[PDB]
Amino acid sequence: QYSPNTQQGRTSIVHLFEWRWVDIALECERYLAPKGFGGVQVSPPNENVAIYNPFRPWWERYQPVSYKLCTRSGNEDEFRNMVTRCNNVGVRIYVDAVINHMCGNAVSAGTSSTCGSYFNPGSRDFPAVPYSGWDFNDGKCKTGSGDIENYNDATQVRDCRLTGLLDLALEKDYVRSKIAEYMNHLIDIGVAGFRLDASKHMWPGDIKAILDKLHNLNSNWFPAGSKPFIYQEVIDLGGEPIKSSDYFGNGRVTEFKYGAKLGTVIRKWNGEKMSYLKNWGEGWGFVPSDRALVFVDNHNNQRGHGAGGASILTFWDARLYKMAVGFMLAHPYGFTRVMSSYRWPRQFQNGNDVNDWVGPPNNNGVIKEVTINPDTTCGNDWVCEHRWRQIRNMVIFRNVVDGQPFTNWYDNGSNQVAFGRGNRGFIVFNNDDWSFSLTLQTGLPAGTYCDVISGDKINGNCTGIKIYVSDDGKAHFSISNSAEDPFIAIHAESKL
Ligand SMILES: OC[C@H]1O[C@H](O[C@H]2[C@H](O)[C@@H](O)[C@@H](O)O[C@@H]2CO)[C@H](O)[C@@H](O)[C@@H]1O
Ligand SMILES: [Ca+2]
Ligand SMILES: [Cl-]
Repeated sequence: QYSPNTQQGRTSIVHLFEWRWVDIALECERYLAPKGFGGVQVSPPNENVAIYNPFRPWWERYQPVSYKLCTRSGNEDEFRNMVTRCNNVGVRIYVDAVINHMCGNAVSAGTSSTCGSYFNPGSRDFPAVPYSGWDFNDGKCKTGSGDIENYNDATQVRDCRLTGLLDLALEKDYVRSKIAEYMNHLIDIGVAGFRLDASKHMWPGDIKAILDKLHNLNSNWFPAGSKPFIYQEVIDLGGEPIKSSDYFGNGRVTEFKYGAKLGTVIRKWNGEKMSYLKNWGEGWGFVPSDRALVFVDNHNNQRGHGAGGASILTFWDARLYKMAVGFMLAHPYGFTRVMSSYRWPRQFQNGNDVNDWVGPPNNNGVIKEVTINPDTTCGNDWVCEHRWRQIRNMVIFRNVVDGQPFTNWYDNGSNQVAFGRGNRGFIVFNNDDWSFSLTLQTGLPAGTYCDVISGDKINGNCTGIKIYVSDDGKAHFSISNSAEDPFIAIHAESKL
């Protein structure tokens, strides 16, 4: 459950948030495969509640109605088509599994679901599965509201309703079997792993029980005996009775302190500075690297919905964002997930975004197609950070120096730091309010390298900056604090 199941040489996965199956399938063939991306985390593929007030929010996909592969992203046949096409070109698919609960207990009964299945929250009736009042924790929860009220009580956090969401009785074998039946359907189709949503709200033991009933990955694409990659969404910042380590036996966990801390460091908040990143990783109290799934931002914190807070860096802060993602992809700590978002009308009212619910670009509910501009960018309001040259080239950088030790560290005691990865890559950052101009030891073989942040290497030429490494491995670097991108990265595959 700890290995991504990616093809050799691919070290990152990208979250194509709310994308349609047909668009992901094309992206796999025309872009992800040739650019070295390892896999794609997709939005929940199972039927959810269609919420019209507000109008089709992104979070409606976290309110299951059944396990039918029928959503705004497409139907079962399109889902199968995408997984097959992606696998065939070497890019894995990771499914967002919402198995801790069903929909809001106050949602009206009827057929307001992405696939028209009938449901009745009030009587706990989900005939499309089927589930009944017997399959929920209504009797198990002890709070007077039926919802979670105190997060210092590990018991209610697991047996009570998370913000009113009908909480499934995951201890019952019937329930575990229904969920496993859904998950095995996905595995046989070709998926390589799963993101387990709201894992902190499920007992680690119930999760194991469910994982016990799972098949091995599809033998047409994976080696015999391969287990699905598992990463659980556990929001664990400081002192809480529940800890991330409680889930190490099921697979990896999301390390939410990663982005929260990196964000305040890059922003230079509360006295933090880049020179402190010298012992980044476990040194900062993070979970062991072999159990970590890291990221700068996620879909549920880039819009204030969760762990991270105000330090969280997103595409809205493009300059600092690229630099944070650049640092993450260059540093050996954890397995990295890249975010891919859509733009929405941010509308702050007293420091809070009142439009944080807004769903993907659409036309009366129908998700808009991801268009590709002649300059390789995306249209129709899709940000496509994974297509930004600076992010894209850092994704390749991580593949190139994979397995190389963190070495040749340098810092000016403030926010000008550099470090290498064995003799395969080197990166330099300038986050101070003055220019950087110094000759550094790179640990790389002499030669001319193309800077992959400002440009690309093409048939024997660079389209951006060029770095000259001498016989002694030294190279001069000049970065203005006013530079578009105050960082430079070079690697073995960018050598001319
Ligand atoms: O009880 C239903 C619940 O739905 C929405 O909650 C969202 C939550 O805001 C998102 O962060 C994500 O976790 O999915 C949840 C389920 O859709 C509403 O925002 C919330 O007020 C409401 O009670
Ligand atoms: Ca629960
Ligand atoms: Cl996550």
